[PDB]
Amino acid sequence: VQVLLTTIGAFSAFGLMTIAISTDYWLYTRGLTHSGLWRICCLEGLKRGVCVKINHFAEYLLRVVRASSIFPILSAILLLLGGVCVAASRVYKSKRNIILGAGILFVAAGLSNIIGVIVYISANAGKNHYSYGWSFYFGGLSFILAEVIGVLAVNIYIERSR
Amino acid sequence: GVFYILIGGLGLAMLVALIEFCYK
Amino acid sequence: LVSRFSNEFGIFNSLWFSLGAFMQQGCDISPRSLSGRIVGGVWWFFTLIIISSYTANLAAFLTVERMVSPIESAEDLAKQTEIAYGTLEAGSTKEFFRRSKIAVFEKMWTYMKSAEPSVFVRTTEEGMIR
Amino acid sequence: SPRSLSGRIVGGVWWFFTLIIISSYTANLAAFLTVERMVSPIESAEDLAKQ
Amino acid sequence: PLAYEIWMCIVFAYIGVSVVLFLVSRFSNEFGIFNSLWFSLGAFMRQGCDISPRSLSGRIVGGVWWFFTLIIISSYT
Amino acid sequence: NEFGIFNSLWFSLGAFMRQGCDISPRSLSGRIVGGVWWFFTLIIISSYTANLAAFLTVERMVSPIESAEDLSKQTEIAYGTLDSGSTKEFFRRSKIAVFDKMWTYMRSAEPSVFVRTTAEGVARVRKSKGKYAYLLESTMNEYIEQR
Amino acid sequence: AFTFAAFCYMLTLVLCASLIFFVIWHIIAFDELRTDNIERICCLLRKLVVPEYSIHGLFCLMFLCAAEWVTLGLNIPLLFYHLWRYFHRDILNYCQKESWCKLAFYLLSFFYYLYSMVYTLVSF
Amino acid sequence: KWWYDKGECGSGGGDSKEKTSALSLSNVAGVFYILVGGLGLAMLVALIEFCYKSR
Ligand SMILES: O=c1[nH]c2cc(C(F)(F)F)c(N3CCOCC3)cc2n(CP(=O)(O)O)c1=O
Ligand SMILES: Oc1nc2ccc(-c3c(Cl)cccc3OC(F)(F)F)cc2[nH]1
Ligand SMILES: CCCCCCCCCCCCCC
Ligand SMILES: CCCCCCCCCCCCCC
Ligand SMILES: CCCCCCCCCCCCCC
Ligand SMILES: CCCCCCCCCCCC
Ligand SMILES: CCCCCCCCCCCC
Ligand SMILES: CCCCCCCCCCCC
Ligand SMILES: CCCCCCCCCCCC
Ligand SMILES: CCCCCCCCCC
Ligand SMILES: CCCCCCCC
Ligand SMILES: CCCCCCCC
Ligand SMILES: CCCCCCCC
Ligand SMILES: CCCCCCC
Ligand SMILES: CCCCCCC
Repeated sequence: VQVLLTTIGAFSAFGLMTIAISTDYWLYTRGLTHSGLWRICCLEGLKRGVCVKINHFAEYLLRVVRASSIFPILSAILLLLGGVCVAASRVYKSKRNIILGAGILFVAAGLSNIIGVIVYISANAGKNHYSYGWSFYFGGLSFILAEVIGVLAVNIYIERSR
Repeated sequence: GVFYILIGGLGLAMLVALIEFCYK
Repeated sequence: LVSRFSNEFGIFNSLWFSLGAFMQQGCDISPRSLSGRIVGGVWWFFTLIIISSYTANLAAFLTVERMVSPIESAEDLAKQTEIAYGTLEAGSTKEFFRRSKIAVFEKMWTYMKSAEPSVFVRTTEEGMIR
Repeated sequence: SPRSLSGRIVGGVWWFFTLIIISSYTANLAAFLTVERMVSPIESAEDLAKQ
Repeated sequence: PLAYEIWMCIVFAYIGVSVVLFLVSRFSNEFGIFNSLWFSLGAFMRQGCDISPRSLSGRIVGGVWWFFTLIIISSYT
Repeated sequence: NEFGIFNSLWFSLGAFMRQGCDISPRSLSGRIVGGVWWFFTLIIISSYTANLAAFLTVERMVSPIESAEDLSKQTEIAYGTLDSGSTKEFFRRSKIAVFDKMWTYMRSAEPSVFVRTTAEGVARVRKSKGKYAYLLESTMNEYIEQR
Repeated sequence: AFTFAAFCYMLTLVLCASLIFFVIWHIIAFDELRTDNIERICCLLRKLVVPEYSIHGLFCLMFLCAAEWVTLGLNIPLLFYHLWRYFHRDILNYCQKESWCKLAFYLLSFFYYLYSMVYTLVSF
Repeated sequence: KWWYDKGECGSGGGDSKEKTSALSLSNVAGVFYILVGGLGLAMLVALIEFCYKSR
């Protein structure tokens, strides 16, 4: 039962996190122009449809991380590396040690996912009422489902050893 | 707000106790 | 994940211990390993900083709220520039302010003489609703 | 921890005493640093005339 | 620092939380009517609690009451 | 009572963070250290909370500079003057060391710190947050400040 | 608004619900004895009756400090019945009628706190 | 009269000192960064201890 709830979760967390970083509908500011991750597409900006890329230019280390969004992407890279580790349960089975290697990547992506928001909120503010769009809440599901998949992958490793 | 949170927590705990008692 | 490599630190007791550590109330259980103790200490530092900052910010909010002074005298209204004060467009008040040779009223007259918004209203009811 | 009933009363009253003392000490020390930081030396003639 | 209407609400909430914890620990750790008053008193005064609730429906009361005494004390200070 | 080099560290960390200690020292010479460390961490945390509350309550923003002889030693803020006028001619033929250093810095400065008109000067002053300073007459300075 | 009596009416809803389970567990114990080990059926009844009477003692105490004397009158006759049992410490047909009224009384008064509390909160 | 009286700004009005801004994550992230770093270091030292115990 739990052996199948992990492979379906890896493809439901990686395929869901790659969408949150793709579509630029994270933040809604004010004309009302919806924001994004790498570029914002303006609306009601003296033009019908305009979408231009943002220009970000020892505090310079935070600007490059916000521009080169590696933390919200590194979590997706670890989700696919852990998604193929649990896929190694059929081929080259009876190892009882490759499942533990997936429980580390499933939680290491959650640490790099919460960080990708701290560098995004601190750089956002750095009156004007701004809200979070539906595309920003998708990334939140990429962290909750990253912990349920991190508790279900290690629990199997404990049962296999016991 | 903290009093509302306290009351809600007490109600949820009573409901969970009911569920765990009816589980047996 | 750390305290279950292969103790009493499952998935249900870990949440309880971390919740007790965040509230600075403590629990009967404690991490026995080294990395678990590191996690506990880092979480303790984080929650201590958070609670101290929250208490300090609440105290500052309450002190700033208690240290307020409403505008009562004309000298307080002349110094305070956040509220724009105006009078009738054509009346006795404007004629009195135009011929008031008092330092308290002269600054008010020079402030009301040059202003981007409307500092003079024709009808007293319009000024009232404004 | 006190196991008896009256022993728990001693601990309970002592806990209420040390809570008020520590809270009053922290609140008073915050008032000392705030009043000390909110000071203004006499610089202009208008400040000297009022003071 | 706290109005007299809050002090009357804290005592009845303290006893109210205590009697509920005793009822939760009854349907099933002793947590009698006496130990629950001691645990709630040790949790309100920021002191180290002697024991912790074992069941989930008992842990909810402990964590919620811990958040209550944290906000009240922080607001009082 | 074991209280090894690890358990002692854990107990001290639990006592510093106001958390519930796992065990207590059995001997008197350990209880003394425990109580002293408890008092120390209590005083430290109380003082930290008091200072953090005093910070957010009232603010005291000080200027990064106080005179001309001070900015000539830090050399962190690029200050500019008028292109041709009284200030430039005064800084050119200056016998004092401070104004001579200011002039020899303003001469070899990239980009050009000299400004044609005073309007562009005050515009650059308002634009640059803390990396520009203009040297004009005191009367015009006070007038611009009062505008 | 926010009054001390409004908060007292909120704690009753959480506490009166627990008193409902006691009178419900009572009719189950009487139903088992009617069909028919006998010590466990009555000794447990002695253990459940004490908290039921002590919890109601808070209902008569919370409203006393809440100045809601209009509600206290609806709970004083209930506390007076507990004094009769405390003083003296077939019977099956008598105790059965003495327990069905508890379920109805602990439920009709339960809806009062569900409505009298609203009569003070939203009435700000 | 001609320089200070005919001014556009007042010291009393500018020094409001009311309605201080609520604390945001802009200055609290320093502790979250340290928390995440400590979690990572603890996971790393746990993995290292496990690898050493296995050998
Ligand atoms: O003799 C006069 N008698 C006035 C009597 C009144 C009042 F009785 F209070 F109505 C008023 N108002 C007070 C405030 O503004 C609206 C009406 C103004 C008067 N004026 C000034 P004017 O109306 O500008 O000529 C006179 O010169
Ligand atoms: O890639 C992403 N990982 C995420 C993790 C959490 C959230 C989030 C949610 Cl789900 C609700 C409310 C606030 C949130 O973010 C916060 F920083 F807490 F403000 C968004 C995320 N996006
Ligand atoms: C529980 C132990 C926490 C230790 C935290 C150490 C943080 C060090 C930060 C150094 C910042 C230096 C800025 C100049
Ligand atoms: C640990 C429990 C302490 C209880 C202290 C109660 C003090 C009551 C004081 C009442 C003062 C009334 C003034 C009008
Ligand atoms: C929220 C309260 C739910 C109560 C459900 C009770 C179900 C009882 C089922 C057995 C009844 C036996 C009657 C003799
Ligand atoms: C950035 C270029 C590709 C944009 C793709 C948008 C896909 C939206 C899918 C919405 C699903 C709810
Ligand atoms: C400015 C160019 C942006 C390109 C973004 C590519 C994102 C690829 C994500 C792949 C995740 C597996
Ligand atoms: C099992 C208990 C989980 C924590 C529930 C209470 C947490 C403190 C109050 C939070 C209110 C938002
Ligand atoms: C046995 C220990 C007695 C208490 C000694 C330390 C008390 C805290 C510091 C008091 C300094 C005056
Ligand atoms: C949404 C499916 C994945 C899209 C990206 C594919 C790889 C692109 C590499 C530049
Ligand atoms: C075995 C079930 C574990 C569930 C963990 C949930 C964490 C949010
Ligand atoms: C488990 C024993 C409960 C006793 C309650 C006494 C109330 C005064
Ligand atoms: C009782 C054991 C002490 C070990 C000390 C190690 C210091 C690095
Ligand atoms: C998935 C692991 C569940 C552990 C439960 C411990 C009570
Ligand atoms: C008995 C309930 C256990 C829940 C474990 C996951 C929170």
